[PDB]
Amino acid sequence: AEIAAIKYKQAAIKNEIAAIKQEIAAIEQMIAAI
Amino acid sequence: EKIAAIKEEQAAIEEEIQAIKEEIAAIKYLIAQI
Amino acid sequence: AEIAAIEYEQAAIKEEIAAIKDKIAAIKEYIAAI
Ligand SMILES: [Cl-]
Repeated sequence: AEIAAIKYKQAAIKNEIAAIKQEIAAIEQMIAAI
Repeated sequence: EKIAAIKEEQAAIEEEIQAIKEEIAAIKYLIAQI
Repeated sequence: AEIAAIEYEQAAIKEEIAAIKDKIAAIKEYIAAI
């Protein structure tokens, strides 16, 4: 009960980071495409 | 205390992520413009 | 051990964010060039 809060937040942050990493990847692809 | 330390770090991390979100958006705007 | 595992994960997250920041700076250089 004392850990669930930071666990929820860590999971959330992990998803945010995964989404940002994919974005950068696509951006780099766009660059390599040009 | 360790849980509190993690929670403090998550606040900072989330702050960085929101700033990164705007940076990514700015990058896409600029790439589209030029 | 559960708290330590979260600390370990947070370290990876911060490390990832640093890499992201580096990518954003590099991409900005590309934009600056064009
Ligand atoms: Cl975290």
